[PDB]
Amino acid sequence: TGDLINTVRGPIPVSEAGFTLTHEHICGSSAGFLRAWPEFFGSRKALAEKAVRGLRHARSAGVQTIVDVSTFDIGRDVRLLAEVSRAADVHIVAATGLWFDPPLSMRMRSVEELTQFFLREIQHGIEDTGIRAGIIKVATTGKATPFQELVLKAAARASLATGVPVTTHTSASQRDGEQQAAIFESEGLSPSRVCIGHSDDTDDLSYLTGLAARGYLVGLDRMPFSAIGLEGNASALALFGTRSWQTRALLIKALIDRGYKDRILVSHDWLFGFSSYVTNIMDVMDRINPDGMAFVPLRVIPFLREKGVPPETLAGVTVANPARFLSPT
Amino acid sequence: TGDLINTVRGPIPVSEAGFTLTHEHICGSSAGFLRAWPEFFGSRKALAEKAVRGLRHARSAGVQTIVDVSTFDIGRDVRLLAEVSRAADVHIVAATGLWFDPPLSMRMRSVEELTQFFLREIQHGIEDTGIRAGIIKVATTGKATPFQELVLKAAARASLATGVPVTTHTSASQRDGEQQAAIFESEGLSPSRVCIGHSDDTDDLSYLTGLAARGYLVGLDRMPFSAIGLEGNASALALFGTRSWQTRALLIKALIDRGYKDRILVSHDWLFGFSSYVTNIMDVMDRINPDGMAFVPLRVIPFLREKGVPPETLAGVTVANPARFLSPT
Ligand SMILES: CCOP(=O)(OCC)Oc1ccc(OC)cc1
Ligand SMILES: CCOP(=O)(OCC)Oc1ccc(OC)cc1
Ligand SMILES: [Co+2]
Ligand SMILES: [Co+2]
Ligand SMILES: [Co+2]
Ligand SMILES: [Co+2]
Repeated sequence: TGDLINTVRGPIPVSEAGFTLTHEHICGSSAGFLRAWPEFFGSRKALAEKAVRGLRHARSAGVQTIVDVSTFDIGRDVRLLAEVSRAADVHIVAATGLWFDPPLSMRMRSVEELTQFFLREIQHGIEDTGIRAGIIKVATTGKATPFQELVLKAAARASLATGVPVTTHTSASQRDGEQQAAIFESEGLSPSRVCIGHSDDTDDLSYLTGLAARGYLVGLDRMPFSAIGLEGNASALALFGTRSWQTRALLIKALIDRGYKDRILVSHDWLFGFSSYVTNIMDVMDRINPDGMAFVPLRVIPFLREKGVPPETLAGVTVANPARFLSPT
Repeated sequence: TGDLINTVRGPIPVSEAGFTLTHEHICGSSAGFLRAWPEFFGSRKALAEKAVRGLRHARSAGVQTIVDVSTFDIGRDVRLLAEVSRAADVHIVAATGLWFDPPLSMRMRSVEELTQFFLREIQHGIEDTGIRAGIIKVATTGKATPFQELVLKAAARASLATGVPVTTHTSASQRDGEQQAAIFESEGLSPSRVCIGHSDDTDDLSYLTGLAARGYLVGLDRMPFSAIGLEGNASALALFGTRSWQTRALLIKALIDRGYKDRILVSHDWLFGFSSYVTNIMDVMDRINPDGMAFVPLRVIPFLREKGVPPETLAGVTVANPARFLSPT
């Protein structure tokens, strides 16, 4: 069942979401960029084909649904998402909200104006497509800027009006989740509607269990990110960090071992094009992780099983938690 | 004729440009914004109708051509420009380049990459439309940021490869034109291919004649901008300044009186929608200047005539200078 989630191909039953990656991208870009300069990615056709191959690989590994958390300012192209979703037979949930690169036409807006924008994308549809967002993505990088405070409040308001969940980018090492939580709660948003993302970028379990104890979903969503072996590459070092995937994966077990199995969401933060960072970062990433969005089911899940995590628990994390999170509530 | 300029409706003879406003906008926005949130402007249809009425008014006052200097990051919508150009029977020259709000997908690019982007828009067409840019717009606001240095170099390179002119946003009070000139000349660009814009935002004739003596076009392009009478409106004060239109217009006469009649370009920097600033700034502007893009021919040109500027000189400034500037050279 009955409960429904909006995808780029229309409504689906919550129970058909199945194994769901909750923080992913088809393409990390900027508003209007794919339209104005598709050759940056070879071509739009090349980008789409690459995404379809990647999604088919994830599907073969058991992934049924991804949540593409690309906002307006990540250059979300909902037609692209629909095309690749259809071709790969993988459900894609699209996002509204704002990441940390909003243009002036967004930065000048009030909380009321931002709320109306997020509601448009959830309730009416994105652009002129009728495709509705199933999640609201927001971001801080350290202490929230004044504008980011408005974005988080607008996200809370839009979530409260629609039941659609909120998911966040954090600077995990700066413990952004604490302020994000304070702002969301100041708007009366339930922690169960919120995922504090990039939380596997830190090993601070005091911070992570603090959030989980409050009922937040903890997004351990950068599983394959490691610059181990690439320390000479400064841009890769800065973005990927120096912790292994096994170290990140251990956080899943750490939270389960501390009673928080129902508070965990697991993902890759992968993409098939990436224009908002250094040129050729996509080639570096594809070398680090050729499995792409199949990495979680192929490497992380078996690692956890071998460490003694029961299959029912792993099913709970990868199927039940996303279903509960995405189901408008 | 023989010489041709690209417009949003295709090629036109340079000699048909006629009375040309060289720094104008249909809509001041952000990449992807009109597509994602047209209701911000009432609707796309309302925006277009308003622009057509405004352009018809300018046309009735003798304006034949405007140069819409909206870049990618000003949210240039070339289909919108074509629609309103066709309906109003006013030629519109579109722009490539970058203003001061580029997203990360632009900010991360090298001079070589930016050059390729500007050349795409000039030589191939904007997005998938085949509409070609006839000018390159760039911006500093004080000393150039490192990225802005690259943008100015890329603009110079694209201009050199295509003959298409470069036009700039400055913070005039900070005399940005001097550094902009230094950067352009460092790339071997001819000053005659360059307009240093917003130059009527200052009365520093040492600065202005310094540029004109070097062969730069001096863009006196904010003619109707004044917050006189609106001093209680902080956002209007900051954007419009406290100098009268007559004070701005006097700069046209000052430069003519100093032998620089052939170095002057005159415009309004007007628009019919404006999302990159405070909400309702468009209503404030329409109250200050209901004549819109007819203000120059209706008010400025007669003011100059009454101050003794001969009609042939005024024709030279409003017709001959833009023709020479826009003609690829
Ligand atoms: C790689 C993961 O990034 P994210 O999920 O982006 C996809 C939308 O949240 C970058 C980080 C820093 C940058 O430089 C300022 C640019 C992009
Ligand atoms: C009004 C004239 O602006 P411009 O021609 O813009 C149209 C593209 O070159 C604004 C100035 C400051 C702002 O705040 C940071 C926003 C817009
Ligand atoms: Co992020
Ligand atoms: Co992400
Ligand atoms: Co400007
Ligand atoms: Co302008």
